[PDB]
Amino acid sequence: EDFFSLILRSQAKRMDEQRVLL
Amino acid sequence: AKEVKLLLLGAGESGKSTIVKQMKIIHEDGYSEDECKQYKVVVYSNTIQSIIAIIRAMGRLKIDFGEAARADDARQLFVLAGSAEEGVMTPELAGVIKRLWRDGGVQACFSRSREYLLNDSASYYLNDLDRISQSNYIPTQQDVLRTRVKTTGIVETHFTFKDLYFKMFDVGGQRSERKKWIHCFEGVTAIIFCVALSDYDLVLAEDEEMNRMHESMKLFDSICNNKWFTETSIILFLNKKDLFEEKIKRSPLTICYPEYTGSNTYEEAAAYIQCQFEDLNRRKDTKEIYTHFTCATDTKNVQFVFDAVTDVIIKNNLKE
Ligand SMILES: Nc1nc2c(ncn2[C@@H]2O[C@H](COP(=O)(O)OP(=O)(O)O)[C@@H](O)[C@H]2O)c(=O)[nH]1
Repeated sequence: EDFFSLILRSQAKRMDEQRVLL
Repeated sequence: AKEVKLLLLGAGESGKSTIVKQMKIIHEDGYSEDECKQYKVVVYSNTIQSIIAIIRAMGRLKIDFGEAARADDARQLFVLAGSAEEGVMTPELAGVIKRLWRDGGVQACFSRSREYLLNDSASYYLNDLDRISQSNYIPTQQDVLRTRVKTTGIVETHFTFKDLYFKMFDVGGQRSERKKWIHCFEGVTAIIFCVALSDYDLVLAEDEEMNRMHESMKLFDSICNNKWFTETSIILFLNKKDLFEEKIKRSPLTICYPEYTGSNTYEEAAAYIQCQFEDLNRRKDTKEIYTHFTCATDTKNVQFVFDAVTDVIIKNNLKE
């Protein structure tokens, strides 16, 4: 299905230069 | 023991981490004054990050400042970028941001955020600059909600509500721990798919083969129709309705769906989008979708929507 990949790719695209570690 | 497992899914920036935080506020007594203090630095950092993101975008989008003097502040911002990594935002730094956020050129660039990637906590923090720049400042719970944090794994939260044990997982973008990751997809009562409605007008980026909304659709299409999920509630959170409503006044939905012949009312568009998603469900006899229009940053709204989601779960196992 390549189903898990598609999710992995999608949810990772989330503006990381604009988030911060805790 | 009737125990409930909830899996949050959706493109990055759809509101998943917010929903998680929101359960902590609504069902787990929120954040103690200690915890709020810990997000002080995060608030400062995100504010710095947000204003930088606009500044850098001005160079690319070829937008001059309103007043030529701000060039110095731009240079000053990068120098001071680290100042807040402990505690205070110096007064000097606050003025830099204050004066930049005021500027007409910066604003034009902020209006044009569909043309690049500007986070939706930006204006929340920047419009409250005066408040957060006070040395004594302790982040409010609404401030904590608005924090943007990098996670590197599975996010989990658990609570008891209406005599039921809830476990909620925001599986991240990291399969850097498979098995535990795959498990999040197993034995799920309800999947909550989030969609940023306000993405409808985002320019087709250079790294995309279709716009963000259709990417969200393709994703929903595959989740919804996966044989593994036959006995799992599909719940749709069409999120960021606050932003969607403002945008749709100005940007036609045809930007996202060329074939759309309706009108650019919040009501008619939101209904069109819902249909576009719900039509993806290819087993309509054996499955129904539970659509909700949410503003995830609005605690009161989420409480209500989640309350309703729970009521369906209760009425579910009283049948099956
Ligand atoms: N204005 C507005 N902002 C939102 C809404 N939902 C989320 N946000 C903000 O949008 C960004 C993405 O939210 P987040 O939960 O981090 O998305 P995730 O990437 O799916 O975890 C964050 O800055 C949130 O605080 C909403 O309904 N309205």
